[PDB]
Amino acid sequence: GFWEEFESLQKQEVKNLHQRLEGQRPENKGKNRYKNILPFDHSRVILQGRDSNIPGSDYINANYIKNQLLGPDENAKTYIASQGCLEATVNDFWQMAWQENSRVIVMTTREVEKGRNKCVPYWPEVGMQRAYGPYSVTNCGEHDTTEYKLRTLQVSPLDNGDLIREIWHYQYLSWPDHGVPSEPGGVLSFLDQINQRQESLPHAGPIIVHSSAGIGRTGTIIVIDMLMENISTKGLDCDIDIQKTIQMVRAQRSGMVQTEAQYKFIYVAIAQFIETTKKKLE
Repeated sequence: GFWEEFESLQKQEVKNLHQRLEGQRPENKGKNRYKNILPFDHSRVILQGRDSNIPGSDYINANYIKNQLLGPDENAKTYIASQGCLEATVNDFWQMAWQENSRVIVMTTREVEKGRNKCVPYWPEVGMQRAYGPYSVTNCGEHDTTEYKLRTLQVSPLDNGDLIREIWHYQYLSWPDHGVPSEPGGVLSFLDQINQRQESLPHAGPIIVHSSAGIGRTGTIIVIDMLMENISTKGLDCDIDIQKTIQMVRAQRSGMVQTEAQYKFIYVAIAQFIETTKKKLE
């Protein structure tokens, strides 16, 4: 039944046409990994502090994503869905993180996979400090396992060292591009850490989630996280509509959730989360 449902979603996405003119500007061509994967103008992240007389200076391939299915009365985490950095966009990424007050970054790709570049590194090595445009980033600690890396970063503007912000960077290592993890437990545990971290930081800005293209692993993991939050806050019997949730996130960034197997993985992950949650009750 999953194939039929994903086909329907893909058919709808064909008609999901909205202006993407900023991403199409020639001066922004080196800021995109794929000419056809671009942020909608209406929901794109606009970089602040730039000179409006430098064409394209405000551009990054990323969109705000919120759970638009929730009512006014409902608390929920919000996100940015972003492309993975190219060398030319590392500084842009840090301007985005700074201006949005993001305290948690979720990277769902390795830097290079099977010889294909996916995302250049945009952090210093452990115990080191790097400048990225007007910002200093220091890697103050790193916990690596075979499944994920957690880096604790300290970020400050070069012109105000007294303003230091701790940012937690979570990198999942076992989710290949265009594919799915072998089992859902790793992603669920990873998200549990991420959710707890964000919940511990009142006033944190949106969680930045990225992959390589910023749509497949990014879209899938955002949808999983949104549905986990529904289950955690609303309860085990909350209405879960994965197709509707995907359509809603695709209204905000094109092509979110790239493959039928990723679509299925959302169901499998959420089913496991429900079972774990039910067993924790009794």
